Amino acid sequence: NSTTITDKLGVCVEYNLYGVSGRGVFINCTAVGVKQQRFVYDGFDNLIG
Amino acid sequence: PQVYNFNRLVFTNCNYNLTKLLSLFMVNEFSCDGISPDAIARGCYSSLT
Amino acid sequence: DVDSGPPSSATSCKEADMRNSSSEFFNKQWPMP
Amino acid sequence: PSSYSFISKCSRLTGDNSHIETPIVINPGEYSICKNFAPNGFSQDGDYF
Amino acid sequence: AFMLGSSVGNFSNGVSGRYFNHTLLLLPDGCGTRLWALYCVIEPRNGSYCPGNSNYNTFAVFDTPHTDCTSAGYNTNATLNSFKEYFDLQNCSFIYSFNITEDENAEWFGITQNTQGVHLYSSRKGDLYGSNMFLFATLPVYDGIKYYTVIPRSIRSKYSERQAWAAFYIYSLHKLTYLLDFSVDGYIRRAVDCGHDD
Amino acid sequence: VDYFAYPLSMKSYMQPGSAGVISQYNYKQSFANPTCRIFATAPANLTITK
Ligand SMILES: *[C@@H]1O[C@H](CO)[C@@H](O[C@@H]2O[C@H](CO)[C@@H](O)[C@H](O)[C@H]2NC(C)=O)[C@H](O)[C@H]1NC(C)=O
Ligand SMILES: *[C@@H]1O[C@H](CO)[C@@H](O[C@@H]2O[C@H](CO)[C@@H](O)[C@H](O)[C@H]2NC(C)=O)[C@H](O)[C@H]1NC(C)=O
Ligand SMILES: *[C@@H]1O[C@H](CO)[C@@H](O)[C@H](O)[C@H]1NC(C)=O
Ligand SMILES: *[C@@H]1O[C@H](CO)[C@@H](O)[C@H](O)[C@H]1NC(C)=O
Repeated sequence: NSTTITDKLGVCVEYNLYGVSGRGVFINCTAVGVKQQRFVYDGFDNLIG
Repeated sequence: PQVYNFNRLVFTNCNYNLTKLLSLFMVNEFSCDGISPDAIARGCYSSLT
Repeated sequence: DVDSGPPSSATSCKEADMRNSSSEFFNKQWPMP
Repeated sequence: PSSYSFISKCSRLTGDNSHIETPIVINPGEYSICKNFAPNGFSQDGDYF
Repeated sequence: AFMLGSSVGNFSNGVSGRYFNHTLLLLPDGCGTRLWALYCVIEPRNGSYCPGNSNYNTFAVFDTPHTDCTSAGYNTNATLNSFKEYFDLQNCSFIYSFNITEDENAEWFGITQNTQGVHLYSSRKGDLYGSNMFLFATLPVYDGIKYYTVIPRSIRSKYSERQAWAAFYIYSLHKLTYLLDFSVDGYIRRAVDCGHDD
Repeated sequence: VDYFAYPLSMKSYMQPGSAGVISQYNYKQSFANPTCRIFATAPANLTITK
């Protein structure tokens, strides 16, 4: 059942989001990047969005 | 087919039941490079060829 | 194999259908590098 | 299948009288130009086409 | 309109440009509202002025604007039927179809091939009012695509319906290192070709 | 020493990283100490039975 982040913002959680696996903190932000691509990375290929 | 006329399968955006497929065949040799069979059985992928 | 539909029942082709031309007809160079 | 088959030679004959013989080899993950001759497996061992 | 294959040679009379095996066809259709992806075996019909006949110069695709692109309905097999007038579609591996919206914008189309098949990119996807190409189709084409041929389109415009048509350019892709500049909204509007100059 | 009866045709199912039922439910080799796998055949005329 643990499938949403609405009321768990700010806490360290693990994630499996369409197969990408990791842990980190989720914070509501202004939409950047391309929404179609579903992920925003950085220059070192770390997920930051 | 034969070896020079191999058939290629590419899997994207789907779920597999590797064990149902693993139990149908009788393995004799394997040699992985950069991954292991258990990691193939427990992971998520952009594509599978 | 998959079905491509019904074949073409036209016996003859349209005979060059804007006739062939490989010459100074086509030199309208509008470069877009 | 009827048997196991593979290509044992693939070569181009050039020169004035096709007197020189150079091999044509595949790249990794690719098909051989020679597969078009007997694409379902060779019938006899030694089938010099 | 394109014709991508692996083996090429002369026709019967001797004109070049014949594909002998499974051939990829990218034929836009529906008066610029549909894209056809066909991976078929292509057979020269023996009829007059067709690729099998002796009196054959060149093949082409077309459509009759007042019957095909009429207001009442848009025929979606016009260019494909005009194609079949020249060739027979046998042993078709797959036939895909992609919808296209009608406009007069400037778009980009790219095509590559790797181990995972044939990849099609278009600016219409993702960035319609820009110029960045996003992958929209992957085709199970695993044979080499050694050759390609631009298929001459010809709108059957009569004297009252004659219209001007834009030219297109085809740039080869090379194995090069670049430097890109992503905007805040993720799109690329500036780059540097590292081998061009000092 | 861990020893048991095992068929030779199945000895790829006890390799490091294998994905079958042997490593899941029968025997997984540990690598905390220096270790070694051996697959052998016992001649039938000795005290060992089948
Ligand atoms: C994954 O594969 C296993 C093996 O096929 C499935 O388990 C069997 O499913 C069938 C369904 O008709 C049952 O009749 C059997 O009793 C199950 N047991 C076995 C070991 O054969 C399992 O359902 C598959 N899982 C999914 C969800 O795909
Ligand atoms: C227009 O072309 C499409 C694709 O060639 C035809 O659609 C196929 O027709 C066959 C035969 O009826 C069917 O078995 C397939 O299921 C159809 N689907 C596709 C996309 O493969 C269509 O019939 C043609 N229509 C006309 C006007 O002839
Ligand atoms: C490809 O076409 C050529 C000539 O049409 C034919 O000789 C060859 O067998 C074909 N390849 C196949 C059927 O794999
Ligand atoms: C291909 O088409 C022919 C008809 O031209 C048919 O006889 C044959 O079974 C089909 N299949 C293949 C791949 O040969």
